[PDB]
Amino acid sequence: LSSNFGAISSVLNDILSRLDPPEAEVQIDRLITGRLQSLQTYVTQQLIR
Amino acid sequence: LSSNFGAISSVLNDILSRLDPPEAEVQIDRLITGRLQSLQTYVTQQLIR
Amino acid sequence: AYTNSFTRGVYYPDKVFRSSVLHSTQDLFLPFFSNVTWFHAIHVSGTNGTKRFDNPVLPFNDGVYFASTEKSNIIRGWIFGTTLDSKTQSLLIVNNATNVVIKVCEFQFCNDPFLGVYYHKNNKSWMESEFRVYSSANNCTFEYVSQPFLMDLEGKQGNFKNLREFVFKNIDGYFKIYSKHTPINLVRDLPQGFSALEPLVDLPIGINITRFQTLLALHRSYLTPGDSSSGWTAGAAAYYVGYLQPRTFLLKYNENGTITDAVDCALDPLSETKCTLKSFTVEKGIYQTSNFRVQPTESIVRFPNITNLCPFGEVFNATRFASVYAWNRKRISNCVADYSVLYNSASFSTFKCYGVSPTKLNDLCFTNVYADSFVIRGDEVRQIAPGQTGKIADYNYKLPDDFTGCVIAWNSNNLDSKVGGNYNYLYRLFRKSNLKPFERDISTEIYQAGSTPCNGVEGFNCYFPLQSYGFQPTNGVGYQPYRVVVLSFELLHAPATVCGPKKSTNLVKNKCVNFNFNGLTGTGVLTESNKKFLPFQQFGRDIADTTDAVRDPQTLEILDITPCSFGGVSVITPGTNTSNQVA
Amino acid sequence: VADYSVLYNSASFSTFKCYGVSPTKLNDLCFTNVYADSFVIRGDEVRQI
Amino acid sequence: LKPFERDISTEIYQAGSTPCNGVEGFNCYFPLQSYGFQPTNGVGYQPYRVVVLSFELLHAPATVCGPKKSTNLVKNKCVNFNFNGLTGTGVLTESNKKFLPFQQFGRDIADTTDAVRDPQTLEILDITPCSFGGVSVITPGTNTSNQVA
Amino acid sequence: SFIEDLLFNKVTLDLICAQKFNGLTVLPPLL
Ligand SMILES: *[C@@H]1O[C@H](CO)[C@@H](O[C@@H]2O[C@H](CO)[C@@H](O)[C@H](O)[C@H]2NC(C)=O)[C@H](O)[C@H]1NC(C)=O
Ligand SMILES: *[C@@H]1O[C@H](CO)[C@@H](O)[C@H](O)[C@H]1NC(C)=O
Ligand SMILES: *[C@@H]1O[C@H](CO)[C@@H](O)[C@H](O)[C@H]1NC(C)=O
Ligand SMILES: *[C@@H]1O[C@H](CO)[C@@H](O)[C@H](O)[C@H]1NC(C)=O
Ligand SMILES: *[C@@H]1O[C@H](CO)[C@@H](O)[C@H](O)[C@H]1NC(C)=O
Ligand SMILES: *[C@@H]1O[C@H](CO)[C@@H](O)[C@H](O)[C@H]1NC(C)=O
Ligand SMILES: *[C@@H]1O[C@H](CO)[C@@H](O)[C@H](O)[C@H]1NC(C)=O
Ligand SMILES: *[C@@H]1O[C@H](CO)[C@@H](O)[C@H](O)[C@H]1NC(C)=O
Ligand SMILES: *[C@@H]1O[C@H](CO)[C@@H](O)[C@H](O)[C@H]1NC(C)=O
Repeated sequence: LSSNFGAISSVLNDILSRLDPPEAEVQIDRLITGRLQSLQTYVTQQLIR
Repeated sequence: LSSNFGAISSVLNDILSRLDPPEAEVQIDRLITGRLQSLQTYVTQQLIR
Repeated sequence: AYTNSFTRGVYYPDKVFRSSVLHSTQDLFLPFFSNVTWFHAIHVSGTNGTKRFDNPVLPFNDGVYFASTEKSNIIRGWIFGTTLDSKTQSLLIVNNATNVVIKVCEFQFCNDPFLGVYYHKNNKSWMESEFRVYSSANNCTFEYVSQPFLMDLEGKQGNFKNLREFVFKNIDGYFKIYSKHTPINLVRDLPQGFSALEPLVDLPIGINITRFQTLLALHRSYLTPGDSSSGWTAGAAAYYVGYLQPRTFLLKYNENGTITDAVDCALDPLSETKCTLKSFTVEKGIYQTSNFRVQPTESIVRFPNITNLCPFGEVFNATRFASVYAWNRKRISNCVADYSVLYNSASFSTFKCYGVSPTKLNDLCFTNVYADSFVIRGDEVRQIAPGQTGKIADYNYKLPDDFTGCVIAWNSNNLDSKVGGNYNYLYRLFRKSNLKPFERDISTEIYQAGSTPCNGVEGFNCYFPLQSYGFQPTNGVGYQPYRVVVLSFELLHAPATVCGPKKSTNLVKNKCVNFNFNGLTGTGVLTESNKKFLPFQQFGRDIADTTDAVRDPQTLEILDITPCSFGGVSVITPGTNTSNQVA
Repeated sequence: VADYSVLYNSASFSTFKCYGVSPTKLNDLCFTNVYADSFVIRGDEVRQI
Repeated sequence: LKPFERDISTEIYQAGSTPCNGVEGFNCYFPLQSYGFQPTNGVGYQPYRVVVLSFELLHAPATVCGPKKSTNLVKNKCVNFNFNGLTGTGVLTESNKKFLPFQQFGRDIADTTDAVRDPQTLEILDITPCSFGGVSVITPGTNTSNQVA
Repeated sequence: SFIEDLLFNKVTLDLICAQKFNGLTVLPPLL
């Protein structure tokens, strides 16, 4: 959760407090795909273990 | 296949019928990376099972 | 005659060394063992046989392979062009000697696309006579004259030893000529000599090419009793033409670095197996390579019959456009909107949109269209945009972030800026809150700036919100009145009304076609649908968001869409060392 | 206090662009250090900064 | 038209589906309309002079570019060399296998250049990233000692 | 057998057409 993943911040409260929806959605999509990838990796590791 | 994945639509026939290649390629890239991620998740689950 | 291509059709797509790799390339190639049309320009040796002469017009597809078997440099050059007239440019190539002089200049000799190599008496031998058959004005652009001087014809009647392989492919206004030379042995057909074609010439030509022509040199010894052109009994050169196809080859390089072998990916099921497995060693067992996909036969287009022109003439140029603080809603309903005039009438300073693309506006259909026209400052033309926070234009006119539709802006200096002062154009300057995109605050109240009730009186910090535009007749660039109009193209799947007319092909059942229902570019068989469709919009969906049941706009028949026969091939093969037959 | 309403009331700028904060949320946000650089350039240089 | 094709031909236009062979009438207009320019017109109608350049970046022997220092070749020493934009860092050697008479560029499976040719001369070169391995700190616990291997 | 028949009836293994059209096929077992 402390990873930029390409976005200009790392917490979702400091993106919607800076940008507007039409331009903040791309940053949020970056953050969400990164976090979903990390969580899927964790789930796969848990399944194997 | 019923997931937007960030694109303005969810079917490949309603993106190429709206946009042009130089601007539709980014939407197609979003859709294809999303679908490839979903299919890889399915394949990993199938391998574990 | 017709023959088969054994080891022809391969060329380095992009030249890289590629030391011993099995690369997978996709470009314009020639499938192996396909029909290659033999043009045997042999001299007629009998009094009954026809004069074998081959300079016929050949249609030019997206790519063309050419082959010339040769022993005495008879075949010289090639010619292209859309129609070979004064209207369209025509390339040409001349190989009168070792020097390679070419042109692009349009010279019309449709009656005589020949070349002359006549037997000269002075030092009698096989010399070239007529390398100029051009009978028109040039009016051309490109030129190229390479002059390595070496006079050689060397007429002979022996076996055709040499062969030159060429590929003439054009794309994006560029012409690429790949070429290679090989000493062949067989005289009757193409021998089994494998090699690739190194690129030599790339030329920017910018001409639509659809036709093709060839040049032959026909003239013989003066001892022949008659016309050497009408009667000639020494020509034996032949050439082969192959219409290139979009393929996907697998090219196996070697340690040296040249393409030694290649395999198609659609020639044979075992060829596709090697294409998928990425090797030439296919062991025993079942393989799954691709799917049995049936291509659509035709292309149905379904747009409403009626051809009522939409009133777009009164939305662009009108007498008066209402001010920004109160803009009008022009609802265009149930008509045809031909955008060709909207393309012919091209005087727009700014044209932007984020939904559909202007390329596809012509071949697309809409269900609801609303036009909002008004006039703004010179610096405000960039401020009518979704998400663009307006310093003063957020009180006045905002665009939705999900907005889909195109905006048009142009200078109204000649119509809205006059010596009459034109102070009738007003706008809101400040308000206690910022408006939502498609809401207009036509109300005009007093502003209580400074936290004091200025009920009816305009004093300090009680200014009138509806301020007239500071226009001036023929002012500076940044202050001109720009007249704009936005279109809100409602793309929600509803019965499409406002769009241009295309051919309404008749309905066909049990035949999957590349049909198109108001942009629904689906390719599947059509059937009658048992389930009663909705009286509302003509669109249906399923779990996977691929349309299954629709309804035609012209006829209220419930159509059912289903992608046609799809399966999967499974090449059953033994070891390639044992055999090549598959199941 | 940097009241941007007057910076919104005084709207006479041909070009107003930025890549960080959005103008919609400039009002309801706080800044630490603000540095302004004022200067003059050509007519073809305005797009160049 | 397609991007790099110019239709220099000037024919008659059969608007309204009628053959206007040689005659300019209603819906038979001349396609080649001259620009409605005016000496010192408004901002939106001034003639703008433009020129576009097609920088063909395809890997072919580079000819048109500015002059940079031609440092002498050195063998068995990986350097931050730069061959017409090829910002590779590896040792350079002579190449045994015959290179193509065409472009000075080569590639491998991993899309990282392996064999090239010099611009100024015609000697074949083999590129290989220099000595690369991996450290593996063999250590006991911190409290027992600090020496590692 | 009698007991095998009681087993092949309490499992029982269009959605299948939807999966088939999207390329999600089901191969048949060798045995
Ligand atoms: C390039 O040239 C071909 C010539 O075949 C053009 O095809 C013409 O298309 C128009 C429009 O459908 C027809 O009316 C003509 O009859 C076609 N020509 C012939 C000889 O039949 C083609 O339009 C040109 N342009 C492009 C982009 O391909
Ligand atoms: C070539 O065309 C002939 C038609 O005469 C046809 O019989 C043949 O199958 C085609 N293909 C080959 C490889 O000959
Ligand atoms: C290159 O071709 C020559 C042909 O003389 C051959 O002997 C050699 O094995 C090939 N490969 C290499 C790496 O030299
Ligand atoms: C466009 O509208 C203006 C009204 O200001 C009118 O004078 C002009 O003739 C119109 N042009 C066309 C082509 O309708
Ligand atoms: C009243 O009519 C005027 C005159 O057309 C118009 O400008 C205004 O928008 C209308 N509505 C209000 C609330 O004034
Ligand atoms: C008009 O609509 C009917 C009903 O589907 C259709 O059969 C006919 O082809 C249409 N007319 C044209 C010219 O396509
Ligand atoms: C072909 O290869 C297979 C696999 O190694 C082997 O079992 C078989 O004997 C070979 N047959 C021949 C004729 O070499
Ligand atoms: C460039 O350098 C090469 C190698 O030293 C030399 O052969 C060639 O003549 C030079 N070209 C010049 C000096 O134009
Ligand atoms: C660290 O100290 C503990 C005693 O608390 C000892 O048992 C242990 O061996 C020490 N660590 C190592 C790596 O020896």
